[PDB]
Amino acid sequence: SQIRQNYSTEVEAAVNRLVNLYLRASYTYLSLGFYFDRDDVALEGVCHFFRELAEEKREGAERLLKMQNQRGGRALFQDLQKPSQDEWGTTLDAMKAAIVLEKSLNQALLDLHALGSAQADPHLCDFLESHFLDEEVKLIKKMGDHLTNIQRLVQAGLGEYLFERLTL
Amino acid sequence: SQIRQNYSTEVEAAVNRLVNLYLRASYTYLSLGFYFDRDDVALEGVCHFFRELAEEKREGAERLLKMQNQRGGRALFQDLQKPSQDEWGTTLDAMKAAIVLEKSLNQALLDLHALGSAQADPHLCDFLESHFLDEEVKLIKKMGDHLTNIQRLVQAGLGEYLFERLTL
Amino acid sequence: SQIRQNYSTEVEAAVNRLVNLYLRASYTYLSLGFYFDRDDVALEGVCHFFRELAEEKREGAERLLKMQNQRGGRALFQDLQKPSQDEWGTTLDAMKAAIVLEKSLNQALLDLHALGSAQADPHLCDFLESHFLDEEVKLIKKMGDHLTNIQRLVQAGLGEYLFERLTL
Amino acid sequence: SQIRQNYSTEVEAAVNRLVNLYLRASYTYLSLGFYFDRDDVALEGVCHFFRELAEEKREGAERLLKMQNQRGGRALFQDLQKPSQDEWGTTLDAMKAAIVLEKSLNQALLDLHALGSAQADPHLCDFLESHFLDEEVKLIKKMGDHLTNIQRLVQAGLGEYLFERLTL
Amino acid sequence: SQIRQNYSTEVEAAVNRLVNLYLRASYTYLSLGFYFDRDDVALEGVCHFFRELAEEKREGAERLLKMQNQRGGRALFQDLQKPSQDEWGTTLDAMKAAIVLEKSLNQALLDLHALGSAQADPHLCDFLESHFLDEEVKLIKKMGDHLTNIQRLVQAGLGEYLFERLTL
Ligand SMILES: FC(F)O[C@@H](Cl)C(F)(F)F
Ligand SMILES: FC(F)O[C@@H](Cl)C(F)(F)F
Repeated sequence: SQIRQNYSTEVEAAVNRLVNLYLRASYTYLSLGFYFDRDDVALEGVCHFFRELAEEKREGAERLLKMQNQRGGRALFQDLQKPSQDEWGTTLDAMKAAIVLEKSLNQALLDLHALGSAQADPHLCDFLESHFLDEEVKLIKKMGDHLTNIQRLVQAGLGEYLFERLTL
Repeated sequence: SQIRQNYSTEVEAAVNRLVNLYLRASYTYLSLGFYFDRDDVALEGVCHFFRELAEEKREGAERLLKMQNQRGGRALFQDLQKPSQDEWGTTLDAMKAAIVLEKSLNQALLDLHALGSAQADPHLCDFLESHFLDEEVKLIKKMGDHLTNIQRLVQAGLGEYLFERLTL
Repeated sequence: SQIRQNYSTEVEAAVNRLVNLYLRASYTYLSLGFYFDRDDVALEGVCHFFRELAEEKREGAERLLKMQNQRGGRALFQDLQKPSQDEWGTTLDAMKAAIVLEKSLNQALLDLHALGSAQADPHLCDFLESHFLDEEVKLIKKMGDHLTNIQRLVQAGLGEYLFERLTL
Repeated sequence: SQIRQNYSTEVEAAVNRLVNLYLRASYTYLSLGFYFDRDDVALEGVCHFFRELAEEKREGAERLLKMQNQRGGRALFQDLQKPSQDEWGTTLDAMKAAIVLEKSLNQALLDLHALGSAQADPHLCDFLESHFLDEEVKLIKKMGDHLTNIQRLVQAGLGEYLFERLTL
Repeated sequence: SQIRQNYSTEVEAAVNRLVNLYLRASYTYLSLGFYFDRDDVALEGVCHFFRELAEEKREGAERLLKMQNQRGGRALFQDLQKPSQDEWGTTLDAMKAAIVLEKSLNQALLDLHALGSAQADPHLCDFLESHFLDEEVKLIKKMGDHLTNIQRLVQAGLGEYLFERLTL
């Protein structure tokens, strides 16, 4: 590429992976959201929480794709694997699954930053710090807070309703 | 009738039945609503939910009557039977009764649409699709959602209060 | 499902397929859009055209998922295959690919409608007619119009720039 | 200096160089802009593009000078060499020259960041990341996009007019 | 001091103590607030209640310091001891600790007023009555009210969530 400068093939490849990870995460949150919209689950606030996260992850992928092009790298898309479950259990089960997923994304970001540091790619490092690293930390904190409140509330049926009504 | 075109006597008759069904449903919801206004039941949100549905069903009947005249059919009214119960039990009992009633109306709509299809009456089919079929599906979904939440909440007294307060 | 009425397993399954088709189409348009954002392609209007279509297809999938739940069917997600190309050639090549894709979606909608008709499922038929069938026809017409204008313009470089500048 | 803390003489010196580089770049863009204002060149949009870049580079130098003082370093100004050409040829020639110049500035920024990293000077690293690194990447991307469009348009006279009219 | 009139060394010294008491109380409420911000405690309303009290106590200290100077006394600051606990247990445990702390401050105010009365220092007495005595009484009443409601609510997990959601 005529514009490419200080952008390693290793980072370019890792950015394409991370795009796949973010799209997979978006797809997982789509499945989570619609599960809580089932007539036999029916927790609207939980559905909305996860549908909003699907949008956020999709937007993350799009930001990574924009940055890939800005640096002169080439987007390469792969098959998106379906989410790990078809049914997600209770709000607690779902929130546990979500925090596992976010920590997996956070670790991928951290690995990419480490790669960027090893390749002396300060633009990549700043890009990650500006748009992803703090967003992941804040989100993981919020999920941790939710998990604690859900757990405190488990008369499990009543607790799950009250959390959806009064927190989400 | 000078305006009547492609409107079978079978459909005309079935439209008069459906009007009776919708009026009966309106009357049932009137009884449900006022039961929840009793001083010894006293669930205002439940009362309002059912009184609003009484209005909606009445409006459905009126739309069917307007369409009957637009097509050149003749309204024929019959006795309206009283609702199936005088007392409706808990919110859960009442919501179960309501979903049974809505499914009965939905089936009558579907039968009428099938009749219209067999009689090649596209105006009837569109009329049903525009004003009734989707409205029934959405309402039945909402009642299903409510039933699930009520069931999750059954410390039955506390649950019933919380549902009325925080959902209805 | 407590709400399920007149909703065949065949339609439920076909709705899940169609969701996969719409998500695949969204992913294809994401790849198309970002290809035209490459520094060595650099056609902003083409990029925006396809990114908007990615959003529209995603929204279609979401509407199908909402309807699935409203009817008491169960969402089942599958792997999403990657788009058919990594690089999309010229605006003309891309628009040809897009119209092929839209016709494939349109045919899937038509097949689903035929299935609904055979299963006497008027709610499905109306749902498709209200939110998808006319939208597909209008979009395919617009792409046809674009294809004709692109073709007329092929001094191919100059033509492609002018189309992006003055139409897109 | 009474305020100086963790600010190496190597960085201070490199900041003075970079100021000279940014001022030289501002001067180059001044020459580019006024060349396109010649009555025998007469491409107003190209002139404006380069005059705006002259302002941006001057502002970059001023930000570096402000930071130098904030850290307790001492500005040292050197002769500013005249631009590499007196006449800049076509829009394409000029845009090629501009991207070469921007890549040279970007490399100087990257070298300075590497120096800051080796000297453990996190304030310098953040300063560069906040105000320069992303700005260079975005600008180089935009020039790459322009180069591609100019090249596609080369009936060279007609192409150059159309680019100036419809992009710049 | 040129302005000092009717201001005993005993009162001046006791005012410096009280400043230390108010600052210690501010520090205690800072620790309480951030404990309830822990991901494994996660009671936002409780955190906010205590952070607001930290601000109020700090402001009390500042008012005492302003009055000290107005009277011609001399501020003398001492080490601020860390709060009595690192972890504060439940909302109930924390509210009990808070009311103990407020009663300790109230007693210090009362002692200071008694000192002022014995020293015939009416300005001090009015100062205390205007800005502190009623504020302490109102706050202690509110905490008592909260303690009663928390106690009534102890299904301890559910109670603690509901108090935070619906009172704080
Ligand atoms: F197909 C993609 F563009 O969107 C993905 Cl994330 C999907 F999950 F919504 F399917
Ligand atoms: F003389 C400088 F202040 O401005 C430089 Cl940058 C010039 F290029 F405009 F001359």
